[PDB]
Amino acid sequence: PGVKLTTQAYCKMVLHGAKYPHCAVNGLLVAEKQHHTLFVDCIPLFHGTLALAPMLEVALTLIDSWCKDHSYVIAGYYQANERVKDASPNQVAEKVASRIAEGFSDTALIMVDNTKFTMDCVAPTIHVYEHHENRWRCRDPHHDYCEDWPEAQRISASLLDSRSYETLVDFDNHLDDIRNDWTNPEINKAVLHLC
Amino acid sequence: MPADTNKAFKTEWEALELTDHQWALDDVEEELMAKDLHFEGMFKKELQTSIF
Amino acid sequence: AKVSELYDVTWEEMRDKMRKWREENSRNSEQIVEVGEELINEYASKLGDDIWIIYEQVMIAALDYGRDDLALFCLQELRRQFPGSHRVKRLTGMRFEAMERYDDAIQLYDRILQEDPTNTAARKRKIAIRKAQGKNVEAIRELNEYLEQFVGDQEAWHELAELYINEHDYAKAAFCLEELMMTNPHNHLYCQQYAEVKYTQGGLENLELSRKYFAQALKLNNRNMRALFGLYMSASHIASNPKASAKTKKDNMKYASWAASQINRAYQFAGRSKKETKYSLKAVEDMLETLQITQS
Amino acid sequence: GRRFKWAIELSGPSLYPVGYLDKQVPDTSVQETD
Repeated sequence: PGVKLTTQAYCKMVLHGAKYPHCAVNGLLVAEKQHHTLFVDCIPLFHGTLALAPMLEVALTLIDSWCKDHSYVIAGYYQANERVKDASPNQVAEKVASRIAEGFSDTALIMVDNTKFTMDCVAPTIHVYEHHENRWRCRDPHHDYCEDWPEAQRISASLLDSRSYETLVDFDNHLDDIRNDWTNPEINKAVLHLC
Repeated sequence: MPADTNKAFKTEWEALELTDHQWALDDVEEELMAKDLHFEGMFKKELQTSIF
Repeated sequence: AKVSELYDVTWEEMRDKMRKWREENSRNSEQIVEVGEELINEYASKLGDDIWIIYEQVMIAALDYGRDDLALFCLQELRRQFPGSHRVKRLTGMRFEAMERYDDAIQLYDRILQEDPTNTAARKRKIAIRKAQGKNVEAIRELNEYLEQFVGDQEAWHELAELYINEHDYAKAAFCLEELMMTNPHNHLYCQQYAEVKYTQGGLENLELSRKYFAQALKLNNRNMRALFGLYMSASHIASNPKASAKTKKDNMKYASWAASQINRAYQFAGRSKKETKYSLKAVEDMLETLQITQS
Repeated sequence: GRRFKWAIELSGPSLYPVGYLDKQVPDTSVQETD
């Protein structure tokens, strides 16, 4: 089963990682339920301590309420480590992956690397882990998960060059300040306009 | 200024034995029946500031 | 916006903003260095005492951001006036650690300890060197050693709690947060973190303890919605468990229903701000209705 | 329980801390009034 994702979600993930480069970041990809797995968009969950179930329950239940409003389904959950020389999945990541795999039959664990994380990204710089309820832990050697690569580079370079990524909002900022949303409307407008 | 460390140690040892325990947290019912209007309070005044 | 921002400011406001940033100890190295080097080339006249702290802050930010040239530029200026100063030695050791050859930084810290026996900063930096060099267990042991030798620093307690969070040790982090809350009882943030830590532990008695701790800090600030959400789910979980009494479960349902109404009012008062807030109000409304039906 | 659906369960696998104590040692009762 191939894994395909739109440039919008990848830009969201990279941008959320850029927002907090000193702490670990967390995100949740969303697909469409109706063999290849297509990802629609991602939402950033939390940042910082990143070892708490209480707020995770709130966030995941809110996302579930969201997915039953516009007829969506939670695809998978992605996590980046704090240390640069760290590319191994933590226990919380596997627990969340199993929790999402109970419902959906296709949950990929996305790992953002840190060693190949610069302004001029080469290309893939994503680790796709394929986890289950059993002891199956395999990561794909190298495949193509993005649709158009040169256009993706142009938009990513424009987004990272121009300092317009301070507006990205997380679920924690929603609790701290109700006013900011969490769908990132301006980011969607920019991804549509740049194309 | 611990002039006599041992004597101060003993004095604090007996002072900590004298003091009792009264959990001031056990009274949570006062907040139970109340009103929440201050969170409406600066929420009005938290709109007015934008993001730099 | 860069030229526009640089136009509608004065050096006084910029210095005051930098002082406020120092007070709030935020992580904005990009903006700190952006306003740091700008006032070093525009004014560069007076406020020596302030500009020394500014030099140290700017170099600290540059060590984080991308620029060792300005770091060394400020290092020479700091060394020019005070030839023997242990703070500059610590800063140089931190930059050396950032670059390469951690062992010479360790040797510099050892010499600093040899000169001044009471140097908490050097020991903390060594503890951080072994946090990232080796495993976190040895760093935990050394942090405990320094904390035992002092038992003075709250930052050490919070760092120990943070390091114990990654090891899934809520028993020791419980004591850490209890001690850190005892000194500061008016800070509801530590109470909220302690309530979350106790909730993650599990158990009906721990659930009740976390619920009461959530409700205590809920009246000190009276706005934090994380604590109110945690209290509502604690009440719901108490209701879920079969091991409960009738009247306790009853009052727990009242607590949850009251928190639900407070959520509804909080989200309805945000609906007049924008025009997209009605949809989020709807979303939380379906969430609360589903949870209410499931509880009832 | 299935009622809560999303419920993440977190488990936990020389006595240096002075405070964290292995033995609970309850049963303290002091009554001194002079």
